[PDB]
Amino acid sequence: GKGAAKYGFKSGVFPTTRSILKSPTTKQTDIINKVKSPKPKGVLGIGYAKGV
Amino acid sequence: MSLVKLANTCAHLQNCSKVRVALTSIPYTKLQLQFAYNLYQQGFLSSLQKGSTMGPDKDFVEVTPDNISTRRLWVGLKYRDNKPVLSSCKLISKPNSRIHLPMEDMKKLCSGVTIRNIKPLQPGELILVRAHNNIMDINEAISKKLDGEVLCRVK
Amino acid sequence: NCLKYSTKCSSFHDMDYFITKFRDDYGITPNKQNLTTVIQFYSRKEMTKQAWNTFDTMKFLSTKHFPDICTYNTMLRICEKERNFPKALDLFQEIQDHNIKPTTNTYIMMARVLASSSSNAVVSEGKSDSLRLLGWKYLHELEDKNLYRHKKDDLNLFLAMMALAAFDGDIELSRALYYLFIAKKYKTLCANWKGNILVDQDTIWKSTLMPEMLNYLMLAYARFDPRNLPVLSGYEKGIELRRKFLREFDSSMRLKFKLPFLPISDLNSEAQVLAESNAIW
Amino acid sequence: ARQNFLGLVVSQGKMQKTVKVRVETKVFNKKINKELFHRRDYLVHDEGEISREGDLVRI
Amino acid sequence: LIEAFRKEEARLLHKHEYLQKRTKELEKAKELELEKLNKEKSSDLTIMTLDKM
Repeated sequence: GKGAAKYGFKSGVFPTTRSILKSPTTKQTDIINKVKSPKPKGVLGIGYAKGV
Repeated sequence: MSLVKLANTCAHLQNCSKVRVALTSIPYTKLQLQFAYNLYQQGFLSSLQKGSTMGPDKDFVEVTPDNISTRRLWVGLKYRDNKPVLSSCKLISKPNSRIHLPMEDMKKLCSGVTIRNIKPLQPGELILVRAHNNIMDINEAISKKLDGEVLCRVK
Repeated sequence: NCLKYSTKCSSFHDMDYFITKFRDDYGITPNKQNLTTVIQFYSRKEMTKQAWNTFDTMKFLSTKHFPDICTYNTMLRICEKERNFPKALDLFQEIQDHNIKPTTNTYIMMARVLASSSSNAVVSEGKSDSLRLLGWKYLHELEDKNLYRHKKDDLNLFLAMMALAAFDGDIELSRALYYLFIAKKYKTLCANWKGNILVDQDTIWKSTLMPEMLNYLMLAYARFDPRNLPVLSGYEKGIELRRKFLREFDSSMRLKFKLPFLPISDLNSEAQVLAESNAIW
Repeated sequence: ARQNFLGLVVSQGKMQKTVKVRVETKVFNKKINKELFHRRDYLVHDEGEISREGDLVRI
Repeated sequence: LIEAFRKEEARLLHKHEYLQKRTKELEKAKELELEKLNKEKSSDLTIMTLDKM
């Protein structure tokens, strides 16, 4: 009963709604640009360095 | 930015209020100067002055590394209706436990809701917050939509 | 002197130019007097926040730069413009705390601040009558001791009194003070006029009729309420002061130049108030 | 993205192509009511064996 | 199925546009406070103040 306060006081659960499109579409320019953008270099980034 | 020094300053101001001295001196640093200015704007302090360890500056003195060790900020305390205007000065975010609140939690704290065991803001009280190395009152930090470290209580 | 004239003409560009010129080319930064003149500049431009910041710096920089009674009187004037009486009382208490000796201007400024604050319930925080009484008390405190007088202060004093009379709706006191001021001013100017009295009537009368005094008298008329009891009546000192002013007004009327005040000590009805407002206007 | 942790090398040369990296993370403990650092050591691949003890790296 | 796919794609693009509008409006809101502040600091007597210190 307590935890329901987080979820709008609704008791019970619905199954998680499924996404019709599992992967992003090619018309989403922003997602492609973020994907294609140069990866941040170094440790605050996400990728292996040039020499390593 | 030493919270230890802010705690020491708070205790010093409380002790000065107890013995009812009209003037007192605190360390001359950016954090202490901003904190004293915020107290003065609210009317808790009578006057701010820059001076040496011996007293206020008779003539304007530029601050340099040569004399930084001997610089002090002299604050004039207020005692009205046989009561100290600045009675109690305490810390919320302590060195052992530092409390950084997002803006919505800061509003909740101002709105009578206890957040992270901090007593809610009282009517005639002032809570100071640090955001981006700037000291302000909680109301301003909420109006600026700035998440910040909740430092001290002055009632 | 440069900043003084620049304030008198209220030219921001001249103030800025003179300050920048002195700093850059002569190595002179404003002292206590120049900073006070800058505060008066900010007051003239209705720039209260900048004036308060300059006052804070005056305290901050050094003891030589620390404000004295003149700067505190300027801040009291700023509070009067703001109608901010808690700050006025706080500044008076600070003046006492820092051992600065008040002056006549200080008491007159405090009385005027309280009179202005007592205009409405909203600005006075519902304490209008008490604020007017406190202003009268400040005037009495001035009466007690000589302090340092200034040639203009006397004029200011009377304005303060009329303010306390005007915001109280004290039509009897307002009428008496207005008649006293107009009579004394015309008598003094006629006594000390090089030109012949008859020819220069226009100039003398123009100088006599101060617009602010008329404005205060009309304000006293506008705040008329028959059930109102003057705040100054409660005190024994206040009632004696009222008796003195009213007696002098009556005696002067009984005793050239004439004003259209009705031959009655006080107005007890609305029609007479309208008649006197039209007559004086 | 692939999980990324900033760390300090605390052991190297003990094993072939493997190092120990000291990862600190921010956690909130309710019983204390405090944000404190929680520490762990990960066994990490070092191909080329470039990293040395005391170096500051990712894993 | 065709209708569902096409409407889903249009819905995603519409959310992207909505977020663009939101962010742009916030940036012009920052421009607004830029306009407001210069009014206050157009009153520069170029003396040094304590709040500026």
